[PDB]
Amino acid sequence: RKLCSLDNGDCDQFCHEEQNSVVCSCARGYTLADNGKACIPTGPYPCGKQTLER
Amino acid sequence: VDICTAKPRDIPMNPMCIYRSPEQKIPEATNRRVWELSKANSRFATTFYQHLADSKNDNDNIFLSPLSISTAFAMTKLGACNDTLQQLMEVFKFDTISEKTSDQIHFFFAKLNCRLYRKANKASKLVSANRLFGDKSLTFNETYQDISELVYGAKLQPLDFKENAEQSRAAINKWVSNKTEGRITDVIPSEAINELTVLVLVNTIYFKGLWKSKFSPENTRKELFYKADGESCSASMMYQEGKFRYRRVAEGTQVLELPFKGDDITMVLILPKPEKSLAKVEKELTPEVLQEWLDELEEMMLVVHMPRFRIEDGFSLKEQLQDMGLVDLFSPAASALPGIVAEGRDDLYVSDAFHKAFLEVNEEGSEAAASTAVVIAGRSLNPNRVTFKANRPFLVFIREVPLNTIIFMGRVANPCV
Amino acid sequence: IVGGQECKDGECPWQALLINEENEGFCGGTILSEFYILTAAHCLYQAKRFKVRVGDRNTEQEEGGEAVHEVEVVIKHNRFTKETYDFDIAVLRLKTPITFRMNVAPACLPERDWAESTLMTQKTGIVSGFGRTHEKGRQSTRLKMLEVPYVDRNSCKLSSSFIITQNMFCAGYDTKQEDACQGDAGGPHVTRFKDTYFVTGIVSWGEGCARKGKYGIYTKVTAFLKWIDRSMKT
Ligand SMILES: CO[C@H]1O[C@H](COS(=O)(=O)O)[C@@H](O[C@@H]2O[C@@H](C(=O)O)[C@@H](O[C@H]3O[C@H](COS(=O)(=O)O)[C@@H](O[C@@H]4O[C@H](C(=O)O)[C@@H](O[C@H]5O[C@H](COS(=O)(=O)O)[C@@H](O)[C@H](O)[C@H]5NS(=O)(=O)O)[C@H](O)[C@H]4O)[C@H](OS(=O)(=O)O)[C@H]3NS(=O)(=O)O)[C@H](O)[C@H]2OS(=O)(=O)O)[C@H](O)[C@H]1NS(=O)(=O)O
Ligand SMILES: *[C@@H]1O[C@H](CO)[C@@H](O)[C@H](O)[C@H]1NC(C)=O
Ligand SMILES: *[C@@H]1O[C@H](CO)[C@@H](O)[C@H](O)[C@H]1NC(C)=O
Ligand SMILES: [Ca+2]
Repeated sequence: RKLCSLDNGDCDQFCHEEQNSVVCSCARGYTLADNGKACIPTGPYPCGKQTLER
Repeated sequence: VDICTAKPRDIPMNPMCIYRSPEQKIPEATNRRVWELSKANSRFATTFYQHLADSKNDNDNIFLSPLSISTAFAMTKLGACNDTLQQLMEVFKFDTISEKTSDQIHFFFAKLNCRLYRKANKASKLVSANRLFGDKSLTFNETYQDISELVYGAKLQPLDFKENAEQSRAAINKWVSNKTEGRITDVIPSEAINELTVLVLVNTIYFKGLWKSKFSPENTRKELFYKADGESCSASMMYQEGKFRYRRVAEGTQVLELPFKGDDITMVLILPKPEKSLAKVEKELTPEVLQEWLDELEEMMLVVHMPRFRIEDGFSLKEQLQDMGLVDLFSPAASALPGIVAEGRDDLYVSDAFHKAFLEVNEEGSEAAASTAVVIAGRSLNPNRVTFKANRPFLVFIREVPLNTIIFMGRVANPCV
Repeated sequence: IVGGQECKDGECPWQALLINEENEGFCGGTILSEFYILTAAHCLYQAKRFKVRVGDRNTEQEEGGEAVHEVEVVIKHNRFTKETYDFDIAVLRLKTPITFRMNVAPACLPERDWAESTLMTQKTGIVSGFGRTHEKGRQSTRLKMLEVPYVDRNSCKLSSSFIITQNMFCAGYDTKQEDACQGDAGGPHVTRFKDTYFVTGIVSWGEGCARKGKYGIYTKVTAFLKWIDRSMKT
């Protein structure tokens, strides 16, 4: 159903709509990518990420 | 006639030879004397447990009724004289009690037992089977026999030890059975009674309490038990959380009281620190310290891990008692029981004393009040939970609340099997 | 927990654990970050002296990896009541920051709006803790986790004996009998989106544990992200 309604705006985390158009952001400890529609970590152990070291 | 409502000197009193030796308030409905004859037993109970402890293996469970073992030898104190009695007086600490008591004592001990009999059976079950045994030939006193009836329960039962000894032995046993309605049996072993066994002491008890607060079987499962021999074990481990009275003494041993129905009879357990060896506790055990363990108890929300267990004990009390100072009572050459006979020629003594105790402990218990609570059931736990996982060497105590009598004493060493 | 399973190494790193001076757990936490822990309000009510242990999956046997932090600042939502269990939440600031490692990492905090539209609409979430395992059974030795279908608010209410604040929310299986239980309060209820988990609600109360037609009540985080990070600034 339009913008964020459809597949959560091809983002990786949060969806909004500043200026009648899709926009993405990210949880603290993350940094949106240059492509703008994906969240690239900022450190090793970031929130929501099951610790998996093997 | 019923003793539980019949003061002494209402029956032939003041017997032969009565011994004499060269601020703590009395509880509710209680007789100054009972509470006395009672605290005496306490004094006696620790010493005895200790000795009886060395007699066995730190790995064998222990169980018994000091009060019984105590009351029985009180039917001897009754008809004893000279140097023999004195002993029976200082080994069962009956020398602390006042005049009157230290005489009619045999009576009170009864008036005591009754009290401890009701409250117990009222909600739970306590069976006892105890009698004195002597050979025919010997002509036992008429009086003592009358006393012994309306005080210890029954008269003395003459048997043909000399004639068909064993025929008589296995005759006693059966008697115990037809009294303890099965539960206790073989009170007396084989090679205990021969053609010389003139007099033997026989007291035996069975007990299975009722938890004030049950234990769900559904919360019972096989877990480990870390024996004192180092070994491992798998026993039925019960479990329940609730508010109980409890105390962790400075030393660290853990004192837990679990009441039976009606809070008239509780069974405190003594679980030492893992650093501590249940033995050291036993080596260091005093009446004074039995006090500390209880004197200060608080009601908390503690989780209890307790095993389900059974314990049947049969043993000759003579062995021990002797070492404790009672000598004459068992030596023909030098006795002094002219109260039960007085005719032979110093030919009356005690060959042995057989005490057989048996304890049962399953999850059972109940009050079942109701589903008396229908409110928001927060899903958090009691911030101040305390745990008592007696999955290792722990003592047992069964007492009366007001009077504070130590009905049963005992130890849980090997539960599993 | 009642049913569910056992968090295999690193499946619920955010789970935290409040314990007492006698050392005993009794309220789940939710690592929000290196300093703040997210727990229930009723958890601290009649409490007295405790601490937070992180990344520990077994209580009967301590084997490093586990850490014990102290509480510098406790903050219960001032408007909480044991008579409505509304506003059952609180934030915990520790004295010395956590050191992230296996079994230890936070869970993310959604953004109100997005949250209410993307996690809350989702089918399930994962509560976890060391609660019991039957209404009045034994405590868990290990850290169980269990999935839980979100429940229709309007239905939650018809099943509930006690009112349901818009601060609360339900999670349970209509007929299957599994749920959160005593010892679990304050624990996390995280909902996944893509490869990330966000905390959505806090383990609050419920009637019994897994009763017929009864649901799991959780503090709707999504309706406190404000009071939260506000608290997260003392
Ligand atoms: C050398 O001096 C010593 O010997 C002399 C003489 O002894 S002799 O009798 O062998 O010759 C002693 O003097 C004699 O002893 C007196 C005494 O014991 O006080 C007296 O005993 C009779 O009267 C007592 C008082 O009765 S009462 O009406 O005042 O109450 C009585 O004692 C009471 O007994 C009851 C009882 O046993 O039921 C007690 O009840 C209390 O406990 C009950 C529950 O008991 S339980 O076992 O715990 O379950 C409760 O139901 C009850 O509520 C409770 N009372 S409550 O207020 O707390 O609620 C009551 O408290 C006692 O006072 C005697 O009964 S007895 O069982 O105690 O023996 C009774 N015995 S009787 O002679 O058969 O009638 C004698 O009269 C007296 O003789 S004398 O010639 O007048 O002196 C002397 O005391 C002794 N000195 S000492 O040895 O150094 O101490
Ligand atoms: C027993 O009792 C008295 C002491 O009161 C003593 O003189 C006597 O010699 C002793 N032996 C007996 C019974 O003769
Ligand atoms: C106990 O002994 C009595 C008498 O000998 C007998 O009648 C009774 O049956 C015995 N106990 C039972 C009920 O078996
Ligand atoms: Ca652990």
